Amino acid sequence: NDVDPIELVVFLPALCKKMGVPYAIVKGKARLGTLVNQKTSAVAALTEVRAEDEAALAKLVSTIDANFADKYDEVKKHWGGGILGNKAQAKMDKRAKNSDSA
Amino acid sequence: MSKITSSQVREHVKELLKYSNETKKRNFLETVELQVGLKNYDPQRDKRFSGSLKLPNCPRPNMSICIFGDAFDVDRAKSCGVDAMSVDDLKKLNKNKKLIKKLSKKYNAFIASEVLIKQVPRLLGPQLSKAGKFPTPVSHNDDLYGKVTDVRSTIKFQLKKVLCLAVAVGNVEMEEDVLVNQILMSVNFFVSLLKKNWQNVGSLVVKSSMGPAFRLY
Amino acid sequence: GAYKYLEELQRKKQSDVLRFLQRVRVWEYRQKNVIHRAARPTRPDKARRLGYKAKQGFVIYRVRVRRGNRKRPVPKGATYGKPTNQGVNELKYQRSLRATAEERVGRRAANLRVLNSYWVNQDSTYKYFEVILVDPQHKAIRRDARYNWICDPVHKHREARGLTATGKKSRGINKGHKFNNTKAGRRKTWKRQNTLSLWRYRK
Amino acid sequence: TVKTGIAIGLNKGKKVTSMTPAPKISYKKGAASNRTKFVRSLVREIAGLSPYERRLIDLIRNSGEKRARKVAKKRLGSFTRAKAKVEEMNNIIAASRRH
Repeated sequence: NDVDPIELVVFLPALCKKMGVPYAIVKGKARLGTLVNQKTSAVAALTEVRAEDEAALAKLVSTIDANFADKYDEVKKHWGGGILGNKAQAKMDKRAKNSDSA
Repeated sequence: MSKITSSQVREHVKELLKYSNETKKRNFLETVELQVGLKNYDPQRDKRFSGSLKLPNCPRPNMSICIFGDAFDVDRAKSCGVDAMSVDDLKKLNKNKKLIKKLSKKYNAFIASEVLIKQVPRLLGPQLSKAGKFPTPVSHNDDLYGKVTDVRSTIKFQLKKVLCLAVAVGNVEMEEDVLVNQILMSVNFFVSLLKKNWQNVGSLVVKSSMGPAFRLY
Repeated sequence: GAYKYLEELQRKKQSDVLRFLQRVRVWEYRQKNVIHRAARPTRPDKARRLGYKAKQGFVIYRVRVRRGNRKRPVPKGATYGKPTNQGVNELKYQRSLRATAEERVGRRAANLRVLNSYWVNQDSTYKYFEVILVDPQHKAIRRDARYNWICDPVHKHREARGLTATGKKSRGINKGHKFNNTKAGRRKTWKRQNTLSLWRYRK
Repeated sequence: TVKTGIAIGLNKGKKVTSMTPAPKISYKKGAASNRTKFVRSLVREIAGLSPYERRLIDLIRNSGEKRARKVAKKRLGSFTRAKAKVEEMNNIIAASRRH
């Protein structure tokens, strides 16, 4: 979720989506780092797996696809942002409260 | 079901998609042998010369039976009987005038063409009338019956500016089928007037009777 | 590789995503000092094809330069001579902004050597550059057969002699009929073509 | 070619027995490549059309390929690229908002 040249990584959901690859946007460039013994890491992946684990991984992949891939086409339409700060939220939260419905 | 096999966005090459070739053999659902047909969007104009009309000879037939009636005079009637169903004299126009029309298409002589003219009101509507344009009159009448029975096919531009003809049966083999579309396109592509603007072959599509269509480049 | 996606992406500057980026980043720099050290290339594909490498000895610098024409200094526009020389205000500057950018960072890091520089953003007031530099005294560079050339003394302040890629551009250094004037170097070629050459045995 | 063997006229010049050399790869400097097709396609649908590219396709649908070129020509450098740019727009239009 960090990465600061976000460009280094913005094409990745699309890529995986295209290549039929299951992916996930994860909190931690640092945490991703430690699992690989670098300071930071940016990405991390499995191509391989011992059959002892195979099972647990299909489970992960499904919850993961549930939240990311499956939702990718819909998330492609939603602009984020456009959020007022609280002094200005409060301003129109109470201005619009009184105004219309007395 | 049929839709899933086709890809609308993809434009295939003649062999990959059936067009005339392999994939549409799967596409044509019907119990009876369907004809596969070819469709063009041609940039062409309202002008007569800029219309696309001529007849290609399919290497391998439409594999439909077509019964001719052909009306001729002299040694040309005799010639007719060699490769023709129903030899007709100049006298015979009165019979067809009364009611009989048991024939798919008609071919006539240049000599005959005076007599022919009476026939035209009845013929012209179905577009059976002989015209140099769809090569149905020529004094080498014997060779030309041979061509139409072999399966020379007719091409007419519409006012709509789509051009169309049936190429084969879906059932005929893929290899066979490819040859016929090729001749047909080659024949189209030449007939094309100079006077016509950019890309004479605007779009190319083939379909079966029932099925969805796939486009060819 | 990811670098090829980076490359193609960066060529869509008017795309919704790049101008979100362009807009946020450009406010961030304008807050920071006019010359500031950069932690890392913000265009690691651009940097890497202009010779950058991620090792000790390679430095990135970010710099702002004012945009627009060159006002001709001169008290009150007074020019004191012929009217052909009376302009003050449509006068343009033979070097590019990128060159100023290189030159000012270069003097800020006298011990580094300017290697190259790329454009990263502009508004109406400034153009922003990231400048890629090398330490010719860091052993990592002094070893290294690919870079140690930069360690030589003919490469002092390349940026200041128009020898970086921008310098060579504006100096007009290219082969061709289009480059007759300025090519073996302008001043030098004038001198040649205006030297009178007399032989012992006058020709 | 083949030269006439005389010193004016249409295929002017000396007849020499000819050779035709192996093709230079720089000469294939423009060429596609599967890798670049892919990345450009991907990037495109990632990053989507840009302002002038939107004004361009509505100009097509609503005014024809000739008003499109005339404007695309001003927007871009030149007539030729304008051609190429309209064609590309066409192919967005077709492939997408159709079949």
